[PDB]
Amino acid sequence: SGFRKMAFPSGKVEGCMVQVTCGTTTLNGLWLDDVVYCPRHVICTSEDMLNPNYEDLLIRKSNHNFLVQAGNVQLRVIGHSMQNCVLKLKVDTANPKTPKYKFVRIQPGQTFSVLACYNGSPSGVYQCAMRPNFTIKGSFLNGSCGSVGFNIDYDCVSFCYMHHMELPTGVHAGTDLEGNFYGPFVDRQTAQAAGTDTTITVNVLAWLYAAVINGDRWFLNRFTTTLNDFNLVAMKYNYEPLTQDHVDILGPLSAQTGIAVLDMCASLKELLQNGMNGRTILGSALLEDEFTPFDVVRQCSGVTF
Amino acid sequence: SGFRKMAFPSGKVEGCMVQVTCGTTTLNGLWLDDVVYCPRHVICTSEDMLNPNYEDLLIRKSNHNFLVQAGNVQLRVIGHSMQNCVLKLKVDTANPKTPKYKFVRIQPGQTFSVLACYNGSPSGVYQCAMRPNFTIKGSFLNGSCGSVGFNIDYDCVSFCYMHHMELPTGVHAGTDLEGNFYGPFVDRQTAQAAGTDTTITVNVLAWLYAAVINGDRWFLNRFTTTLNDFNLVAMKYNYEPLTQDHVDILGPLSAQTGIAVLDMCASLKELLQNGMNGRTILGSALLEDEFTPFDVVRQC
Ligand SMILES: O=C(Nc1cncc2ccccc12)[C@@H]1CCOc2c(Cl)cc(Cl)cc21
Ligand SMILES: O=C(Nc1cncc2ccccc12)[C@@H]1CCOc2c(Cl)cc(Cl)cc21
Repeated sequence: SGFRKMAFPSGKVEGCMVQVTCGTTTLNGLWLDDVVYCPRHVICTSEDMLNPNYEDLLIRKSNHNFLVQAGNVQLRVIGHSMQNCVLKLKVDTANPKTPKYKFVRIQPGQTFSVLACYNGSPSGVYQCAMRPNFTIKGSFLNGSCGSVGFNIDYDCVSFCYMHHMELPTGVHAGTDLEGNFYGPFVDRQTAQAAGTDTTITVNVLAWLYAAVINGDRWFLNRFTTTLNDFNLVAMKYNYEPLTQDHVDILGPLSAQTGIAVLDMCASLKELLQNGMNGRTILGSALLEDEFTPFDVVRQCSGVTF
Repeated sequence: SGFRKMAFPSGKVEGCMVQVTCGTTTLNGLWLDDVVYCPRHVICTSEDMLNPNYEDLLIRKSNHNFLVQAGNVQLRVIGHSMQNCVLKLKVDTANPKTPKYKFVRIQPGQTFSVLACYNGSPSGVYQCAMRPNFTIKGSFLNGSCGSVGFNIDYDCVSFCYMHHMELPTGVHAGTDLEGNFYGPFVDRQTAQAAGTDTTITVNVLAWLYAAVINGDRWFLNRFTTTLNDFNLVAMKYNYEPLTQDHVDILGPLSAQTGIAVLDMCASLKELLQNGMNGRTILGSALLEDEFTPFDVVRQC
C-alpha cells in the first residue's frame, strides 16, 4: 500500500554527471562514452546572452577553454561541436560508468525523473511531468543548467531532458538531448512566457485508478459517459482532451479495478463540476496529474531496475 | 525557483542492495563492507510469526541456509548474528561499492529518502518523513522488506531506516540500522495499531517559509501570537506542539524572509481556521508537513 511520487533510481545517471566551466560560467555536463553534452549557453557572457550568435561564439573557442571535471579528475577536451541548443565536448576518455542509454524526445503529459546537479554533483532527484505548455515545474537554483531528465526501461536509461533556463513565472524550460527545446522557447535573454497550462487528463484518470487500487473509492459513481461528452467538459475546465489512445492505455488499470475508463471519466466529470467536498484522494485535495498510466502500473506492481 | 518533494540521489545506496533468501522468504539486504543487514523476520516460517523466538530460530540456522545474491553473484555467508530486529550476515567479500556511511537514529518529523527494492533490485526512490506516531507513509509491496531510508550529507550516507512491515491501516513500520524499531511496534503478527497521527507543525512552518521565498504571500497576515496561544489552537487541529527548539530552528528562515516565527505562527492559525478558499500554496491545496526546516534551506 501507499502511493508516492517516485523517481527512477538515479545511480546510472549520477555516474555521468560532470562539471563544465567555460570562462566565468560553471554548469553541468552529461558524460556518455567520450562525449560531454551540456547547454550551449555555457559559452555566453552578459552581452552574448542578449543576442547570441552561437556559431560565431563557438568558432572563437578552443578545446582548452572548456574545463571539464569528473569528480576530482580533469578531463581533456579534444573536440567541440554544437547540435541545436546542446554543446558536445569530445573528451580523451570514455566514461567507464556509461550505462546502456538512448536519447528520446518525450511528449507533453509524459513523466521523467530529474537529477538536479550543481557543479557536476547530484544534489537531488525528483519526478515531474512535461506540462502541456512544454515547461516543467521543477526545482532548480542558479548552477543547475545541464541537469538531466530521464526514464529507465529495463536496464536502459532514456535521456529525455536537459535543463536550460527558468522562465519569469518560476517554471522551467529545456531541451531533449539533441538540443531541441521543448516548447516555443529560445536560449537567449528576451521576453519569454509559458502558455496557459492545462491539466493532463489521462494522468488524472491513472491517478484515480491508483487511488481505487489503494482503497480510496468515495469518488466512484454509478455513471458512465461518452468520450465526446467527457471531452466537452474537459475543455471547459482547462483539461487536455482524452484520446482513444489514452482510453486504450488505461485498459489494464480498468481491467484490474473493474472500473471502465468512461465510468472513471464520469467520476472525474463530477469531481470537476462539484469539487472534493472537504475530502481527499491519496492524501491530496487536488487532482494529481503527474503520474502516467505506466507510472501507476509500475508502482502498484513493483517493477525493478 | 520551484519547490518539489525531492529525494537524495540514490546511487550510493543502489550499490549496496542485495537479495537475501532464507528458505521460502526472499527480501532485501544492505551490503556494507563485509556485512549484509536485513530484517530478522527473514528466518520466520508460518507458525513462527504470531510469537517467534528469534534467538531460538537463529541458533537452528547455519550460514549455508542464507542465500545472498548481489547482482548475478552469490555471496557466501561466513557468519550470522542478530542485533535487536536486524540480522547481520557476515560475508566473504567486502562490497567494493561501499560508500562513506553512518547509522543514525532519527526523530519524528525528520525526513529521509526511501529506495524501494524488490529481490535486491531498486525500483524507485521517494521522500518520506518519520510521522509523530513513528510510522512512515511509504509505498511498499510484498518483498520490499529490507528497503532502506537514508539521507546524504556531502559524500556520506546516513542510513536511518530499514523497512520491516505494513500495519493494518497501510502505513509502514521499521527500525534504525541497529534493529531498534521506531515506535511501539514488534516484528510479529500480533495486534498492532499506529497511534492517531498528528501534523508536523515545525515542518508546516518551514514549508510556509519556502512558499514566501518562492513568492507566495497570500496567507500572510498582520498578526503575531504567543507560543502558548499558538499551541492551544494547533492542538485542536491535531498539530504537534511547537517547542522553543522549533522556534530556534526556524530562525534562519525567519531572518531570510523578514517574517518572525510567531508572525508565521499566526498565519498558520488563520490557515487552519479558514481553509485555503480555493487557493494553493506551492501547488498544494493542503498544508505540507514532510519538508523539515533543513530541507527548505537546502532546496532554496
Ligand atoms: O535561467 C538561467 N539559469 C537558471 C536555471 N534554473 C533555475 C534558476 C534559478 C535562479 C537563477 C537562474 C536559474 C540562466 C541565468 C539567467 O539568464 C539565463 C538566460 Cl537569459 C538564458 C538562459 Cl538559456 C539561461 C539563463
Ligand atoms: O508486512 C510484511 N511485509 C510487507 C512490507 N511492506 C509492505 C507490504 C505490503 C503488502 C504486503 C506485505 C508488505 C510482512 C509479511 C506480512 O506480515 C508481516 C508481519 Cl506479521 C510482521 C512483519 Cl515484521 C513483517 C510482515
